[PDB]
Amino acid sequence: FQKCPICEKVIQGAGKLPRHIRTHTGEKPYECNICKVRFTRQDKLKVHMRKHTGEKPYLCQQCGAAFAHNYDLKNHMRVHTGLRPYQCDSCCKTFVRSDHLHRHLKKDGCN
DNA sequence: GTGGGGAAGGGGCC
DNA sequence: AGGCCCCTTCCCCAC
Ligand SMILES: [Zn+2]
Ligand SMILES: [Zn+2]
Ligand SMILES: [Zn+2]
Ligand SMILES: [Zn+2]
Repeated sequence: FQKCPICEKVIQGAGKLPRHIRTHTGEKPYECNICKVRFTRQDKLKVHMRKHTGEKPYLCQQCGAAFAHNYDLKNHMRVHTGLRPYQCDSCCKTFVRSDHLHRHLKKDGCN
């Protein structure tokens, strides 16, 4: 629980305070050594490394399929079970992704 | 108008 | 203080 000196908002996490400040300046200290592409966060560079190496460690437990990223694994999991998990309370329309439900909720015409 | 890919942040655990 | 992973919303796209 720390307060950002710039936008005066509470940021939780001891080490996350420098990272949030990095979003107010646009600096990208981390740079890939192969494609020379600069990133704002280190973990994003780690994902970019997964692209170059070709590693797909996200292995489905039910069927054994391997995927590059986590969201690709999530998209495969809904095929195994729960194709359309979300729903609108008022209109009872099924949705696949949370943002898609918020898309209907952004209109908010049912409420 | 619907699905999805990727981006951009915030947080939890170690 | 930071790596590594998860989650979310949002832009923008082919269909
Ligand atoms: Zn700030
Ligand atoms: Zn690269
Ligand atoms: Zn599977
Ligand atoms: Zn609705």
